[PDB]
Amino acid sequence: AVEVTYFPFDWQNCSLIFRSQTYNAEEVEFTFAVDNDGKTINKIDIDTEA
Amino acid sequence: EKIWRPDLVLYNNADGDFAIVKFTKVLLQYTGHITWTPPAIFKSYCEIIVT
Ligand SMILES: *[C@@H]1O[C@H](CO)[C@@H](O[C@@H]2O[C@H](CO)[C@@H](O[C@@H]3O[C@H](CO[C@H]4O[C@H](CO)[C@@H](O)[C@H](O)[C@@H]4O)[C@@H](O)[C@H](O[C@H]4O[C@H](CO)[C@@H](O)[C@H](O)[C@@H]4O)[C@@H]3O)[C@H](O)[C@H]2NC(C)=O)[C@H](O)[C@H]1NC(C)=O
Repeated sequence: AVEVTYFPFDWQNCSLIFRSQTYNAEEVEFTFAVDNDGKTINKIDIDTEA
Repeated sequence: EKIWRPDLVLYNNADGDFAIVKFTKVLLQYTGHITWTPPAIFKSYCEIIVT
């Protein structure tokens, strides 16, 4: 949903929501992957090569 | 796709799909109860009054 108020000098908040289509939380759960240092990557990963 | 299902159709479909095309998995309980919650995009005719 686009907040138009300050368009074209605007900033947006776009969601990406991922879930299992079949399984509930008791059957399949999620955790964030950890980096080479063991730090939780709780964000969209950005590889500079790609 | 492996089981009998009701053949639900959107009777007032305008130009989209008439029935479910996304055949997601069903949850089957030991009592024989089945829950099936497919997604769909419904394109339905609606008489628009523009007065
Ligand atoms: C970009 O968009 C995202 C998603 O919309 C925003 O993140 C959400 O922000 C809202 C606040 O605007 C968060 O909602 C708040 O969550 C607080 C924590 O409770 C939640 O988490 C616990 C975890 O155990 C749950 O049990 C609980 O049910 C909640 O899910 C609440 O304390 C806040 O309560 C306030 O609002 C409610 C009404 O909504 C009132 O009833 C309360 O009294 C109180 O005033 C609130 O619900 C939401 O959790 C965030 N989602 C996330 C982070 O995933 C970003 O903030 C946004 N970024 C921007 C705009 O910069």
